Amino acid sequence: MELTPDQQTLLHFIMDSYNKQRMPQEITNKILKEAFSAEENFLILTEMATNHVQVLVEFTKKLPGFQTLDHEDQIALLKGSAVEAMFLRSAEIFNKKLPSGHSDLLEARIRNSGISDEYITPMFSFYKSIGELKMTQEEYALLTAIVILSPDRQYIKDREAVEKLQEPLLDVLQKLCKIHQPENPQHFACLLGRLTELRTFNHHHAEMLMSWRVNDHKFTPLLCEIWDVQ
Amino acid sequence: DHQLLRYLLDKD
Ligand SMILES: CO[C@H](c1ccccc1)c1nc2cc(F)c(F)cc2n1[C@H](C(=O)N[C@H]1CC[C@H](O)CC1)C1CCCCC1
Repeated sequence: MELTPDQQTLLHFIMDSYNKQRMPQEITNKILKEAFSAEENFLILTEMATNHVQVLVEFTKKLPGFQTLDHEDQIALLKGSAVEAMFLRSAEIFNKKLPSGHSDLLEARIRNSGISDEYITPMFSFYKSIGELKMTQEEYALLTAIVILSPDRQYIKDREAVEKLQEPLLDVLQKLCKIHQPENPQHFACLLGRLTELRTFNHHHAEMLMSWRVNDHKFTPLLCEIWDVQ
Repeated sequence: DHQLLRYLLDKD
């Protein structure tokens, strides 16, 4: 029902670490400022995604016990979660309140990014579904930590070690859902269900990127490592 | 081989 002093400590620590990210306004101001070509949008995305991976690795190393994990499992958790964490952060940003008509222009600008419309449709449906859950900053932060510390990733040698680190975060999130959303008792389950939908962005991620209407698909060395691109 | 991720994880 109520958070323990240790849980409040864990929550505030995750929040502090999560807030080191670029502010939503910094991202939306760039997109809303002017209409960019498909070529300019591709480079905006690679710069944003490169910054996201850097901030993600810093957030990940601060997660309690992450530094005690086997080094190869550490890489597996990062590569396994990077795309999902990016889309969860994009969903958070998309759902931030902006002046009247700005969210319509933001949506239209994203649809004009330069990628195939078959990749745009599930993106907006996921963003819309995240939006209806009216998640707090603490829920987005804990869910991001839970996504990173998923023991059910490919090439993980010691799944129990990861499971041990994920369990306290799941416990805090469940309590928060019971506190914040007491009228909706399926809220915690609702949030964990979203994580299964997040995983769908994985398989066709490289394809979505190579579909960008640009002459050259140049990615930064960091993006080549974390994503399945050359 | 993923030396950039390995670098960012092992730095500091
Ligand atoms: C995952 O990217 C999709 C995407 C859509 C369409 C095509 C490709 C990817 C996306 N969904 C967005 C929702 C927004 F509310 C938003 F403001 C920007 C959004 N972006 C791109 C972006 O900036 N993602 C950053 C990633 C790192 C984070 O730390 C910050 C967000 C994209 C939008 C179109 C112009 C180029 C950049």
